[PDB]
Amino acid sequence: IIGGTECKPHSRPYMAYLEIVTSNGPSKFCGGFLIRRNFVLTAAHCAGRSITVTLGAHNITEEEDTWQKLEVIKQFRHPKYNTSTLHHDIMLLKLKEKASLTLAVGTLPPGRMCRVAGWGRTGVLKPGSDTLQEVKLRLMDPQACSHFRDFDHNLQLCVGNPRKTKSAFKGDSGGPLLCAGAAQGIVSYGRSDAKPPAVFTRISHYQPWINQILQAN
Ligand SMILES: *[C@@H]1O[C@H](CO)[C@@H](O)[C@H](O)[C@H]1NC(C)=O
Ligand SMILES: O=C1Cc2ccc(Cl)cc2N1
Ligand SMILES: [Zn+2]
Repeated sequence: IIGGTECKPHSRPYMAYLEIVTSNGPSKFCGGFLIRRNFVLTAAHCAGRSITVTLGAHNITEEEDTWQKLEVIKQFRHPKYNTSTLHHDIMLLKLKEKASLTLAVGTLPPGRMCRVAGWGRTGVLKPGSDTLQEVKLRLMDPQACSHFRDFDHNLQLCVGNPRKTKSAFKGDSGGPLLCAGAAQGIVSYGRSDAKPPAVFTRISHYQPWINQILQAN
C-alpha cells in the first residue's frame, strides 16, 4: 500500500495474508479476504502450486495467538481468467478446515471514497510491509482508466485519483476494496510506476460465479 497508514491491529479481521508456492521460484505473497469460515476470496493471478493462508495477522513477522495459519485444500480460479487481457482476475480458496471465529478473525458478509488494505510494498522500490497498511482511494469514472487498453467498465473498477500518490501495489493483489464497509472490488493491477488509477475486479459482476462455487463445494 502506497501513501497509507498502518491499520489498528486486527481492525480488519477478515484480512488474509497469502503465501503462494510455485515450482520454479521462491514464494510469492498476496492479500485476500475471508468470506466464509472456509472460503477466502483473492485474485486469479495469485494462483500457484500450493497456498498457505494466515488469518489474524497484523505484523506478519511476529507470531501471535491471533494467528491462524490455514492450509488451502483447493484453488478455484475463474475459468476465463486471461493472462493477456487480465480479465476476470478472481479466485476462491477453499480452506482445509473452517477458521475459528475470534476477535481478530471473522468473515466479511464515481467520486465516492473506498478503502483498501494490504501487506504489499509501500513504494515502487520498497519491500513489502511488515504490518497491515490501508489507504483511502477515490472511485473514478471509467475514462480515467482508458489507457489500460483492456480495462472494461462492466468487469472492473477504476480506482485512485491521479493527482494523489495513494495506491495499492505489488503484494496487495487479491485484497478487498471496501466502500461503506462492503467489498466492492479486488486489487488486480496497475502501472509499474504506481501512478494511479489502478484496476480492481468488480465483485458484483462475478457474484453468480462466486455463489456457484460456494454451493458446489
Ligand atoms: C514488526 O516486528 C518485528 C519484530 O518481530 C520488528 O522488528 C518490526 O520493527 C515490527 N514492525 C512494527 C512496525 O511493528
Ligand atoms: O493497485 C495495484 C496493484 C498492483 C500490482 C502490481 C503493479 Cl505493477 C501495480 C499495481 N497496482
Ligand atoms: Zn495482536
